[PDB]
Amino acid sequence: SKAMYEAKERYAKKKMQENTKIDTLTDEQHDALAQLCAFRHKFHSNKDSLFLSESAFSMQSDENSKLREVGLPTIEWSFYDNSHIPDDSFREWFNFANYSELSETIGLELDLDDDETYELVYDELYTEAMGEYEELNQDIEKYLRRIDEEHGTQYC
Amino acid sequence: MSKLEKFTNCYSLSKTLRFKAIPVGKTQENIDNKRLLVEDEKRAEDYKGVKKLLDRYYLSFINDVLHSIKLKNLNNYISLFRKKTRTEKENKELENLEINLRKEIAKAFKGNEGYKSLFKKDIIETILPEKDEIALVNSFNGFTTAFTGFFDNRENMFSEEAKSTSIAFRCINENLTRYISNMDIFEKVDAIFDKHEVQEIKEKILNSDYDVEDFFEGEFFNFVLTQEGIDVYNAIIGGFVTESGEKIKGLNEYINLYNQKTKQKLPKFKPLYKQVEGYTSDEEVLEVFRNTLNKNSEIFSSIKKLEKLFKNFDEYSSAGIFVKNGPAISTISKDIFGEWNVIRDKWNAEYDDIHLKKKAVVTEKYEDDRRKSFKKIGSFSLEQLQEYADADLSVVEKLKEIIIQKVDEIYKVYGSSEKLFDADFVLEKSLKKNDAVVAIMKDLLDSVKSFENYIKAFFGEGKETNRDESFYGDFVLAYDILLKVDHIYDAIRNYVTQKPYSKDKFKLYFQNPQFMGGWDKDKETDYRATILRYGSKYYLAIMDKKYAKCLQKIDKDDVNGNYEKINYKLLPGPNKMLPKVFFSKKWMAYYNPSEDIQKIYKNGTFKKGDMFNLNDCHKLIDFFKDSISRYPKWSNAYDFNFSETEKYKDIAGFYREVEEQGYKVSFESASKKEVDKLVEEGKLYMFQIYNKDFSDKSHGTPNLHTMYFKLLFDENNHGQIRLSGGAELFMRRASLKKEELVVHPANSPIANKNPDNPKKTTTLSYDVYKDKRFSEDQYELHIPIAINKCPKNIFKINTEVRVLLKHDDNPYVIGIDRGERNLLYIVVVDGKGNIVEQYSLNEIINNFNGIRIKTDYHSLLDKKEKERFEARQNWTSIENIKELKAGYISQVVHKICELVEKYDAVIALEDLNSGFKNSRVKVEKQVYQKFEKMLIDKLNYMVDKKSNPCATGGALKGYQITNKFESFKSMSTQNGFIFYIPAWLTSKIDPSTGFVNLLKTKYTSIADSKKFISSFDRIMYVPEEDLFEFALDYKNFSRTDADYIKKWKLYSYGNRIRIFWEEVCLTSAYKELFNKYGINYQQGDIRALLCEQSDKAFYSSFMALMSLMLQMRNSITGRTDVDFLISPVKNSDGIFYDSRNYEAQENAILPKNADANGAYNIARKVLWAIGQFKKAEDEKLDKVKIAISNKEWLEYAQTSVK
RNA sequence: AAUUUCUACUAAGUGUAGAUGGAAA
Ligand SMILES: [Mg+2]
Ligand SMILES: [Mg+2]
Repeated sequence: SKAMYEAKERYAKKKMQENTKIDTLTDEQHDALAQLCAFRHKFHSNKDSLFLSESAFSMQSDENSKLREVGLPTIEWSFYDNSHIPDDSFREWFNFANYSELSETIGLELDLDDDETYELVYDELYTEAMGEYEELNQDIEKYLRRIDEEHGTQYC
Repeated sequence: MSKLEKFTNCYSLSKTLRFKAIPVGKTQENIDNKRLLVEDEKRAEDYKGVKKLLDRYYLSFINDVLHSIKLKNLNNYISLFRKKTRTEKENKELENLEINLRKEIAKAFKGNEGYKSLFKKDIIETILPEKDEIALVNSFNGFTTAFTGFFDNRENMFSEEAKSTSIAFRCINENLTRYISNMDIFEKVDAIFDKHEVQEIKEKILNSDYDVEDFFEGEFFNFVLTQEGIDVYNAIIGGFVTESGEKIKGLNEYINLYNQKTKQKLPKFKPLYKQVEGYTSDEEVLEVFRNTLNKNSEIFSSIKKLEKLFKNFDEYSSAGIFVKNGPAISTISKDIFGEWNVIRDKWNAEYDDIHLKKKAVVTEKYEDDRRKSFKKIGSFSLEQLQEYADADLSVVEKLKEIIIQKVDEIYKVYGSSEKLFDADFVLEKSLKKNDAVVAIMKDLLDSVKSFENYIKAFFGEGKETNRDESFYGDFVLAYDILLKVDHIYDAIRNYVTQKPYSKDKFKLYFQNPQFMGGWDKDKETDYRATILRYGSKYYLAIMDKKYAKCLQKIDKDDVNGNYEKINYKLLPGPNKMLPKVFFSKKWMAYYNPSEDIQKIYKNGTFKKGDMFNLNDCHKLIDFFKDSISRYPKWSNAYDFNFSETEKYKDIAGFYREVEEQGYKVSFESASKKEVDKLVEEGKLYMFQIYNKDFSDKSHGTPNLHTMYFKLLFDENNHGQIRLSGGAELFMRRASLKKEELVVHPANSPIANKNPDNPKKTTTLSYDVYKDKRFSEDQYELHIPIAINKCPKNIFKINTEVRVLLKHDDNPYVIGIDRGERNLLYIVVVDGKGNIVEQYSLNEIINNFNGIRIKTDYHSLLDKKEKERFEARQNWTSIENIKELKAGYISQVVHKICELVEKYDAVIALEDLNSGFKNSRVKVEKQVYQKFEKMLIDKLNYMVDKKSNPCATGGALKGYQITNKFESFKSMSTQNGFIFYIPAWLTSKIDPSTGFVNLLKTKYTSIADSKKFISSFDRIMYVPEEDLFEFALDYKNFSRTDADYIKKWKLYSYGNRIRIFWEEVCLTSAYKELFNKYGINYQQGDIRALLCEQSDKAFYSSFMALMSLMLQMRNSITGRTDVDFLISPVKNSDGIFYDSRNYEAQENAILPKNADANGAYNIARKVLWAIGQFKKAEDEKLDKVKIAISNKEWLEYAQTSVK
């Protein structure tokens, strides 16, 4: 967890150094692609702290804005509206289907003061958040694979 | 208003601190009684084991359902591919069929007995139980979410995106394209079919199925899809043992028998892909190293296959053995021809005979295009190297004997190391203190590694023409095995270079998966963590989940024992929290959103996209305003004071307004005796945030991080600094024990090691143990902050520095250059060219209380490199030196930062990818790139600690004058206040006028030397100054399209240094050579006499004196005394520059010596870039080129002085 | 040779001067 840490980063670093000549298309689109790739490598690094309310973090329309300016094809995302990824509105919702599950066991009703049902909704919203963000992440990997096997570069 | 009053509060950041945490009172024994360490020690260790169990079940799932799939479109893919090309979008139907086939196995998995409960919560619960592993998988009964970093990737194993690790891409586009390749190559084994060998044994002991032609006919691909089928297939290729000593033959051996008639020329059947290192102890690492490099190891057999391959190499054609272009081709030139630069010369001539005109002189742009066209090519053929070669040079012998020399060299180091792979081997000393054993291992590993690096270039990146596939097929089949040595090199190296101590830690969870995410009051009974101040000994509070409300019912105590207590109200993410709450079924049933308001949010016209309407979104703005006023938590706990409704041209502006304001930490008090009685009850846990500055002895300046953290609770916290969340906590273990630390005793005169201390020896009253911090354990704490969360002066920094520098009228410039005599060398230049301050950075001043004690780093470097010399250059010495350089390029940054503040400048910096290092410089390329990183890191947020925090340049209002680092190429040609500049013609240049030599005067022949000596204008001799004045134009010489003056009246005086250590003079050497050859050389234009002689040694000892007239740099290379730069051309005042003439002043007007000159020229190149910054419009400032060429640079450096 | 950590220290005596953005493969 130090040797492989340096190895996997210097391999990829050599590829980012090496692929600045392969494109040989209209422009310096390598800058936008490496900027996107490192953005991917932050996102997929700690997706989990996006679930926290106030973690050190801060989408799709901004990426498409910075991508149209250089002239690539866009990304064809899965959603643009983004406002339903649940993070710490644990005081600010109710409609979920698994109340049928939670009433199949004892649990309690829809009042989260019970210390047992709290984690039993926290688990589901955590998994729904991660399942939303990887559906996001697969769209970026699909964009990089399409732009990889169209122009013969290397990004993953 | 100078050039740093703009650059503050420009963009966000996120540092994170790291303080220690000591528990107070009975908290530690309370933790040990309630047993809150064993749980998370298990919750760290058992995770890889439960990963092993879930990988067991997953592979059982694959091998389960793969026995239930028979692919139907397989024949329609196989025959339509092996149908003999000719597509016209039939390969597109092939790819459609391929993705549909992956979809078919994807659909098999989707319906494969549920599969919806394969990555949800119940997988740790229900299926995986049905030994003693029931508690192992049951250890996470209330804690599931840590598997979500696994349930995503093992889901992506079952995709169809043609990803690498996935099942579908493997089993359709690698296994099938190997299978049908073997199906076609089955046509070239039918001529050797002996049933006594291929059928009488294999079919009887492997399957008892249909015979060997069924595996090549394509309708048991559905049988070979499982890993059992891949096992049977690789059994028919390689040969099973069936636990008996037969060693039953295989198809590889049956095709290997065919070259008994010394002609194989038939490719074998490639084995099929199946479907799914040390670092602890000395005996283990020695055994695994024995396992991987003994005399029957797989890597060693790969070397044996490779040496026999290059023994019988001549049978392959020389038309396909492609040698890789790039770095290694220089050493291949050195071993195929004789010099580092001959392949490039032949390719040069081959290119210029086509693209060069019928002249011969070049331009520098044509040279750069020539170098680009040489780097355009991918690889070279061995046949083209025979084409380059003249007579008596057969590469098929030369490379063969080179590689057999290397293999015999590996055999000789085996003859050195043969005492190591023996069964009765002993370890007399651990590898930290032993030398002979570890250096033996080093020589072995580096020798095999060098062998790999030599073999490496025989790939040619494939995707070429008809390359020798019969050669590459076993070449890669040995090279995959030779590449495994890096798994041993990056095991042994990072085993030996690790510290004796160890920094392993596990996240502390305290019985809860939801732990310290935030610090919000009215969520603190959920997050269960708070922070208390008292005087200055800060505190961290942990409340147990059985008693999770032990801070709510506390009175404002009045018996004067108090802990102040945070409140920390933070509205998190207000652009997407406000619509999350104000349309969520309970606010919609408390505060009715207008009928048009609900519709205006549901259609969503507040966003951009031209549906954006001001007086339509202003009602939404008023609705947000009034509803936040009506909300009970956010009407009180903040002080929201917005603008008016017409004062928001964007809801992004309103979001920025509420994000700006919505953060406030105050302090409502509490008791002391009831809090400490409570932690005595054990319902609280209390840790003190601590480092080596919260002690009550710290009589100096703190650590930059403790200055921030003390500034997190100031009333000056107006500069938008914000303590964020995402905090963690950690726990270490005692790597060392207490006894075996080498401990300096008390009351003894203890030594020193810095030699420039006047107190040459000191003594203390107590002990100072070596590495006390790892004797016990310690609680590391992290507490991540977010500097400048709301930015105000937002602009493109790369343009704002330029539009600043143009309007500026005397812009200072720093330069920084590496060197050989010094590590770095700083030179500060005004807007004209006057050197303001030039000094070395080998000595480090530590300007504490009043006492400027310096310390050298250059002496430290050489004193450690002598240990490197005397200790056979092993890994510990290497990494010790690399860390010493890392500490040095840490401590440079304070000098560079303070210099930038003191002179209001822009740093120049040596660009690297245009560079030709010199090897000897002490700071090499890797350490210099780390210096780049640890300079742009720090100039992201420049702050000096001694300043006042409120004032600009302080810990609240720091300078941001860079961007963040992106990627190792994207650091080029501008970064804020750091400029990158190519380092061409910066060390060997006369600083007074700008004469540089460009004359290739390495002697070749009298045939060249006669024309070269006639090309000069007037070789004469002045008797009234005793100088051998030469004269020339430059235009009559090759490689000379860059200078501007081209009227260079050379001279001679000032002795120079030859190598041969060879100290000479110059004009006496010229006179003694010309009196050796008997000349009346006092009647100028003596070229007519010089073009008469015919012995070689005269011209050979003249070229070696022309070169010494031209050699400007002089290194005695054994002492630092005479490193003198002298220039054999004089300026208008008739005096030519000498370095020692300019060393002995206080502040010179020219560079002192060679490294300082190397800095001063870089500063001059940035000054030229500023001069072109002054000569454009503001609409091209983002496009004004900075890559100053050699021609432009020599022109500027000559016409600056006049 | 004391260190949240790293480098050089012993720097007025349990530390000094610069640095350090953490978890994750
Ligand atoms: Mg200090
Ligand atoms: Mg140390």
